[PDB]
Amino acid sequence: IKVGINGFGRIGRIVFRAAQKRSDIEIVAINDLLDADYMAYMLKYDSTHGRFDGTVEVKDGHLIVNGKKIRVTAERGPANLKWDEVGVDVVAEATGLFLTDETARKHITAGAKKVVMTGPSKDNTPMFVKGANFDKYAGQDIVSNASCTTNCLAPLAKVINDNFGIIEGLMTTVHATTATQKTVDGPSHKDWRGGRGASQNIIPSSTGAAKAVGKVLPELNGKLTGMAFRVPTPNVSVVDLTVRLEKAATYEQIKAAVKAAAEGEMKGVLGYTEDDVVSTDFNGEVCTSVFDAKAGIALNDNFVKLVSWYDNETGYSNKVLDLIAHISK
Amino acid sequence: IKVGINGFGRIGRIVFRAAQKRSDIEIVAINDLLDADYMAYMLKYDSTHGRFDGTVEVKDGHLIVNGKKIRVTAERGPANLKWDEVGVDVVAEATGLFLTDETARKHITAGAKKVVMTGPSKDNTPMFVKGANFDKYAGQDIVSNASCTTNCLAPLAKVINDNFGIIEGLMTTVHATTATQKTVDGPSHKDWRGGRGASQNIIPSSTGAAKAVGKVLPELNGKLTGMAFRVPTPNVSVVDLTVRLEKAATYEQIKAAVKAAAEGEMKGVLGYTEDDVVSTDFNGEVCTSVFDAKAGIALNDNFVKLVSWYDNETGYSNKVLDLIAHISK
Amino acid sequence: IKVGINGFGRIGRIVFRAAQKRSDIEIVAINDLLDADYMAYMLKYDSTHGRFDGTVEVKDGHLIVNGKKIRVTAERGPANLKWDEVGVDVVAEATGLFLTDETARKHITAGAKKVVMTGPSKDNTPMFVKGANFDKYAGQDIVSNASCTTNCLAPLAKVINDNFGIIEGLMTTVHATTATQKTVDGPSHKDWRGGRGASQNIIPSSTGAAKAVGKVLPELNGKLTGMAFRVPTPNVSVVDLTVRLEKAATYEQIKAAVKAAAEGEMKGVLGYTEDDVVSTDFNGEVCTSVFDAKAGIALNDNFVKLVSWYDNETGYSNKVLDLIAHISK
Amino acid sequence: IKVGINGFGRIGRIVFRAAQKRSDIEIVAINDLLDADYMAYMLKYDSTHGRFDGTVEVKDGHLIVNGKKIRVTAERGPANLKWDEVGVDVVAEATGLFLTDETARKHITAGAKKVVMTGPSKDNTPMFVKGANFDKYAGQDIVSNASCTTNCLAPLAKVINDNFGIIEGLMTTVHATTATQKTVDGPSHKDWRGGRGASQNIIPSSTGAAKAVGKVLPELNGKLTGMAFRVPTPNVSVVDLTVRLEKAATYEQIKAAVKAAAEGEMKGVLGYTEDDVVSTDFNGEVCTSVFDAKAGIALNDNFVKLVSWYDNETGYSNKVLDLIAHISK
Repeated sequence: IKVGINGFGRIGRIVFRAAQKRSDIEIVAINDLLDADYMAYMLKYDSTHGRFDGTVEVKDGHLIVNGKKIRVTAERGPANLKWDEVGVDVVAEATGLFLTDETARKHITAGAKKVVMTGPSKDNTPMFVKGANFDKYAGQDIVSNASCTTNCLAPLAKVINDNFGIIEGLMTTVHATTATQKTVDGPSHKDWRGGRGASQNIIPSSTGAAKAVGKVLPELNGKLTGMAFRVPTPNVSVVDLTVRLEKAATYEQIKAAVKAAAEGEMKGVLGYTEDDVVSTDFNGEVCTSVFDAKAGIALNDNFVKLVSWYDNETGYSNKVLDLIAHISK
Repeated sequence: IKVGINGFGRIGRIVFRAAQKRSDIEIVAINDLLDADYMAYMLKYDSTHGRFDGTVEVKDGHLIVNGKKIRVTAERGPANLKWDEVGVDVVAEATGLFLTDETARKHITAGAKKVVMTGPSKDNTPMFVKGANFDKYAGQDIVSNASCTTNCLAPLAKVINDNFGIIEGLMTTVHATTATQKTVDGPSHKDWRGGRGASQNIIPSSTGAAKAVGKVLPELNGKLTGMAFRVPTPNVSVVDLTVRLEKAATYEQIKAAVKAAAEGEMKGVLGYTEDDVVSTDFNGEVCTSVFDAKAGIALNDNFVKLVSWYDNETGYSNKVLDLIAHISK
Repeated sequence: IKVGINGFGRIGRIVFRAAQKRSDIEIVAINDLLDADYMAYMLKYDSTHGRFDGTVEVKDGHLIVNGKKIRVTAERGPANLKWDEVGVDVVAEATGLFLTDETARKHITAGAKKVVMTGPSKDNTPMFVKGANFDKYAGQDIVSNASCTTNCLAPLAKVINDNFGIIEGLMTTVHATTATQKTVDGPSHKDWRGGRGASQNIIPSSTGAAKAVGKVLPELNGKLTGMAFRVPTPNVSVVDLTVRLEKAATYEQIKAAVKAAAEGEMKGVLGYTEDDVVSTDFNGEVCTSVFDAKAGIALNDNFVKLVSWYDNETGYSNKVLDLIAHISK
Repeated sequence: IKVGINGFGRIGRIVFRAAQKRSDIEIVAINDLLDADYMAYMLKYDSTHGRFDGTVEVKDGHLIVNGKKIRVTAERGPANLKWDEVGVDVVAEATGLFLTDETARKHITAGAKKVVMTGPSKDNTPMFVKGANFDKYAGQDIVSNASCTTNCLAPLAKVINDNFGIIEGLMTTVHATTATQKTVDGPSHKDWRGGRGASQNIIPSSTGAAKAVGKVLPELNGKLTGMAFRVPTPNVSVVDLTVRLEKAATYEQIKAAVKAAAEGEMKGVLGYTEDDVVSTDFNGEVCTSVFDAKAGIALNDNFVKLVSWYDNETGYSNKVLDLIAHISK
């Protein structure tokens, strides 16, 4: 599978890094508004993920990564990208600018066969989350991989709902700082809290991840909503899910049910630990949802708070590639 | 009212600072294992609360704060403190070492009339929280002011339970870093997570504040439990309370009920805002519980998540003085 | 003196705050690309400087601060500002966009008499630094107040050079995070280091402050150069000046010389301490240069390293107002 | 070579981790005041260095790391350690408690042949720094590896002094937070600045590393002194060396001289880069001194400021093992 990346931001770069360790996917082209030498620097050095484990060199305005040449472009309009030349099958839409059908379809008019959006859709483009509803993919040519937080919540919510039935749930994610935030108090006209200094503050934030679960798991439609707190850590976030269960279930039953999925049909997607973990212990986590057995607490058999960690860059990026491979089957 | 402080830590120092702005309470003596010149330095400069707004000088091994002399001691055993000489009525027990009756009663054998513990009791010493059960004080000579988090949760929980009836509740506090934590990964044998580097990590932590509410509000006994996440901020924390209500209540009804208490019988204890606040906006907050109207969210009329901020040093310290004045009436 | 502010960023906002405490300067108009209600929010709440100590209300698209009305505008081109109507004498150019003569002169064509740039000039507009060369102002109608770091270095360098003669000097400033930096690794095409996550990194950075001293103190022209390290603190920076002296001088002679200037002709500009200060102890410092007596060290009588703190927002902003008042004499 | 570690702190743990990747050194025993299961947890998870790349299991109160058994002890007095049983040749003294001859010689009375202190000596025990004076080791049975900062400064200083002659030098290290510091303002009676909150502050600090260079490089005795600034980063520090050269030398000559040593006789000790690096780019750096070519600046041919990075844990730990192997030749 030959794939091109549009947007070499946080997600595009780690999608690129993760794709190197895969045998079924080849990155052949990248498009961003930055020169290739700068793109090389951003790939070689990363304050969160360490130095690139490979070779990066610039030759004639293009990138040579581990011997393979990657066509570099800097086109602003996605109709122009000429995806035909390097022969790309799927395009990873990681700019955040093109989250509709008409936006991303310009990739298909430019020669790509299918595209995966590295963010939640803004129209009705179908969203797919591994562990949740990958098995419901119906050959659509443009898909969304939802968001970091949905990829953490949905697999956990599916296991809980399938074994015990979620009547209703309220969610809080304690989220690491992201590129949208400011170093000091600065302008953020659509989200006033979000403009305050990120390193000084716990910042409440809205989120649609809890309701978006209703789209990937229609059973839970209208039963979850939530919010977020942004805190001054560079990476790794944690979901705090408070749910009511129709079927009584002790905490040990919940642990066993999650551990079973983590070792079975959801291996590599849902993780499970009983160790004294903290957030940095998941820097690099490929699982999109690691259940923290000892951090959760139950008030009784039908009212429980469940905790699950996610590397909001590494897990999401690896599942973007899983979605790319899945829609290419 | 003449008061002595034992333990010049974070809480003892800000209890001292807040007492300066009061007309009914006079700090006359301090006891800690540190020299008086060092105690002066820790009072003059504070990375969180800024420079002391007053004069501090050391004369003959004692402190002269705003002209008044304060007797400085360095006795390890509380029987020795000779509280008689400077004539102290109430002693603020801020070391954390003496949270029983037999521990703190050595202050009373040393000449003090009553003592207030600046932390949750470990035996059955009664706890009192302003807004919750100050009106139930029955002349006891040794009392506890509970904890920072209880002082935030209990006034909010009382308003919600009195107007709508809490069936059950699960609580998460996103807590600022405290003195118990480590700068880098270091030994913490009773709490392994708590020893991990505080500036790098979201650290899950246990808490008894949600169950302790059942002690100050016996109606809620057995209906709340919770947990905590420690995050790399220096001060100010936030409570996230997910509750089921027996009586249906829209979010606007909850806002109006909390705002009414904040402007009425709980003025100065419970606060209320609809602004786009972040945590630093409450650095120095005297209210022990500031309801964040826009950060909270309701799934339906009986299942809601409520958010309330607290300066875990300033609010708690001011209410320690309120408890000292209350038990002296 | 009636003054208008263009650009309500970090510097414009704290220039506004500091002007409130002055009897000779009245802010009558503000111009920024933000709505007035948002500008009110950014004035009321500040993660570094706390809540505004006054009243802010929005009435008919304008700001009412402490009873006084302030004309709010949102004009992108400075020719349009119509400074005549509210009758402004001096304009504080705090956008950073207009650091030439032709740029800022559009303020004078718009009705203002003089303008002060809140940043170093890019052409040959004269720069003035209090303690350095305010006494050399020659009635020019457009001036620059240099930069935060120059306002710290120049008064210290003048005292050292006047008493002992600086042969040569190398400077390092350990600088707090600023609005130009990123929360996580992100694009910064003109300064690749500057785009790396600010909270995770010590970031080396270029600086022209050491050479710019040669402009405000022509004696030191060509004798100083330097560099910077950006570190994850929100405010307050520190200059580390390594100099060779022609005249031998013990460290105690240097302390006495700096203390003399701090208590004499440079009172309120240059500060002096021998206390165990850290950076937060200067959050709010009005002095642009506080000599740290105990942090400095001498190798011998002619080779010494001198340390001086500055609040890169508060000191600079207060001296912008001092320059405004000085050019209005 | 069989080696035992005393003290499983930051340095002891990373000495252990680095020793795993070596063929000449085998860790056979560890001694600390912590249970073996806790020691396992501290080895498996590290907020700065990630998860251990190997297997850790506890069997009968001992550690099994990568199949090999390691004898765990918890003896407070080093005479008791019975180093004979597991047959250890060299002991790494990483507690910081035993930095004299009489202190550490109890390891030799306990069966060890030689000991290496993972810190600067407090008596006259010889210090050795790779790149500086490893070739001057004279068969002594107890040695010190100096400090993190000396291991960065000395190799750089040797190259500069050997090629150009250092007349005099002043040094500043911008140092990451260490275990000695506090999360919030707390007691530190021997260093008042050092007790202030580490995440909020730039903290000036004393250092003996610049003078200690005179011990490992007797030519530079009395020609260097310095200071430090502690900043809120978890790991990696940087040396800023301002020197006068007797022999004129352009900056490009200095770059070429350092690059030559980094590629020649000091390969693996002294590193060299011209890239736009920041501190996280050296998390895991094995070189004890990486010259930052573009961060340094020269005022003229005889007065220059040189910048060099070091991972204060990883570089130092790897050279502790190099010293252990060197004294075993």
